[PDB]
Amino acid sequence: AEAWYNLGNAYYKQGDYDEAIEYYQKALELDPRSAEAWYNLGNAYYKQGDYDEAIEYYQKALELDPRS
Amino acid sequence: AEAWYNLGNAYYKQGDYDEAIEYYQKALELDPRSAEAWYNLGNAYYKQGDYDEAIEYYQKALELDPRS
Amino acid sequence: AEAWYNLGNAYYKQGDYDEAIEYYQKALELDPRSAEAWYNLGNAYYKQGDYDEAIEYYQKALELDPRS
Amino acid sequence: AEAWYNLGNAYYKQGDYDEAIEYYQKALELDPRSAEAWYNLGNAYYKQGDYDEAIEYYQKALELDPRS
Repeated sequence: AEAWYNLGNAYYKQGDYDEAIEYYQKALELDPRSAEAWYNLGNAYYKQGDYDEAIEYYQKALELDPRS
Repeated sequence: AEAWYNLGNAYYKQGDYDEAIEYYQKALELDPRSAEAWYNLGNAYYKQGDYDEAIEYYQKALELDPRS
Repeated sequence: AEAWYNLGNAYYKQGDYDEAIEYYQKALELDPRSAEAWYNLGNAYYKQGDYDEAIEYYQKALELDPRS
Repeated sequence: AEAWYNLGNAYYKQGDYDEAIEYYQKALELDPRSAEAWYNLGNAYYKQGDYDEAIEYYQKALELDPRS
């Protein structure tokens, strides 16, 4: 999971939001309780302008970890 | 705080101003010195037409950070 | 390979990312199938802000070992 | 030298990194060309978080034996 997520982050940093999504989803298939991966997934969709998906994934993330 | 605020922003982008308010208030319960969260709170009330609350929260925000 | 990689890691811990790269590349010249060394190589470039190289090396690492 | 080093290793296995250092240094006083003892010395300092000493001793070890 962590390495897929970091790959996801590297693509996110380059503005490759679809790639970032594909790798965050792969990190999530391996660790479905990664709040970090759901959150960054939400961020990725937020950047594509899909705010309804960002809501969905931000809420899954906040439910795993409400601290932030 | 940051994740609640971004959830707030995602709802704001969809015109869900009451949800945005509820999540910005939750970001503020965790970080009461977030100028960004007070400001966006003010924006949310401004969009609902409650200009007196927008004044209130914009002033709290400008008092934390007068730069903008 | 392992000792070069650990030297690489010691430099990485100090924020000496160019040294870390040079030693991880030397660990890789000796063991080209070290997923750990490719990954930390990717991390090192990620920290320098070269996200396109991080992508490159993270992908080589995930291809040797997709578990993480 | 070998017995001091193994004593060092036994302490290392228990997380007694200062003892491990003291015994590896004693193995080195007797055999200054023990790459194994310099390396494990570096490991011991790495575990204490002294990465600059780990660098120092890992480099002495790799200079006696660059294979690993």
